[PDB]
Amino acid sequence: DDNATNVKAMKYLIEHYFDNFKVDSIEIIGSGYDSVAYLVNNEYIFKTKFSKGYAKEKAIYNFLNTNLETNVKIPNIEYSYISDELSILGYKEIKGTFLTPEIYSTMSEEEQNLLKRDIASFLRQMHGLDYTDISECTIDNKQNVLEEYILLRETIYNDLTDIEKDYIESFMERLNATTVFEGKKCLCHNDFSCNHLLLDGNNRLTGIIDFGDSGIIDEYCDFIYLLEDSEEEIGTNFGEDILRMYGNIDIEKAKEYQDIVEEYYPIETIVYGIKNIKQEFIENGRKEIYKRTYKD
Ligand SMILES: Nc1nc2c(ncn2[C@@H]2O[C@H](COP(=O)(O)OP(=O)(O)NP(=O)(O)O)[C@@H](O)[C@H]2O)c(=O)[nH]1
Ligand SMILES: NC[C@H]1O[C@H](O[C@H]2[C@H](O[C@@H]3O[C@H](CO)[C@@H](O)[C@H]3O)[C@@H](O)[C@H](N)C[C@@H]2N)[C@H](N)[C@@H](O)[C@@H]1O
Ligand SMILES: [Cl-]
Ligand SMILES: [Mg+2]
Ligand SMILES: [Mg+2]
Repeated sequence: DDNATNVKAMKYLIEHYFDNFKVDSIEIIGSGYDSVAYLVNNEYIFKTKFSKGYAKEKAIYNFLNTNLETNVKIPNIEYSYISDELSILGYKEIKGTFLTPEIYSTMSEEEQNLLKRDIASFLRQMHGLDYTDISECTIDNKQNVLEEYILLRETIYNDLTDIEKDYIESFMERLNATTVFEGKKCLCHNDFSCNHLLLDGNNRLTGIIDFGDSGIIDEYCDFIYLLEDSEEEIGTNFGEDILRMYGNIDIEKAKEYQDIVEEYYPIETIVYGIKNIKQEFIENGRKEIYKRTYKD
């Protein structure tokens, strides 16, 4: 019994904290580096974490369920337990199939267009919300990076190689010269990748999950994965078309914003390692810097 034990513990905690909730079945459906999500009674999702723990995400679902006008479904929190050492959010599973590159490639041109229009429409509607009632949830990525650079300088920066230092400094120089943080701010999903997008039986967008990183931030943020060229995402043209449908936005700046975030990735990974005292992340990030430096 490996997998069997985690599930038992979480079944115990769910029943203990949610007085009249009976767990008849429970399985792991996903996990991050510091969280685990479970499917319970083939009906409920329970996102859990042993903290930095789930209060903001819940506030955002509550704000969005009150204010969004859309047929696209999002989580609606029925159960929550939030404490310093433990957080749990429960909601009814949104039913559907996650969008993937393989699926997209089987769709007709028209089906692809309609999906793109759906996404644009959802983003336009969310970005247009008056965010006053969630004003607390502001995120300044540039300032966050500066603070993370300071933490590097205070911890391991001096032990890095010249090549690692150069990569970091060359990123900081670019950050200082860019104008992409100076545009429209709005409420963004802020992790808007196709593993969070659900399709219904006609390949239309039916739901969106994981607003855990959402906040008032640069409008460009919600396009960075839609613009990404990788195995996990659909491709740059997909993001471009969505941008054109969404309208009133500088595409070249959206791409610059995406490229800068991408350049930061290995540094983000290093910083996560430092803050969470996980050496393997520090090592992975540094190695990634070498791989990027040597790519022709
Ligand atoms: N079909 C379906 N799957 C969901 C739903 N909610 C969660 N999941 C599944 O559970 C996984 C984990 O959920 P998610 O919100 O993305 O959280 P996380 O990124 O792992 N954790 P965190 O946001 O704390 O870093 C998703 O990849 C998906 O497999 C839902 O409503 N419907
Ligand atoms: N799983 C490996 C992939 O990681 C990154 O992309 C994923 C992404 O990871 C972030 O990407 C940023 C750098 O672009 C960072 O902030 C990451 O945290 C994740 O947050 C999204 N929900 C899904 C994205 N596909 C990379 N962009 C991509 O090139 C790479 O293939
Ligand atoms: Cl290391
Ligand atoms: Mg997720
Ligand atoms: Mg998340």
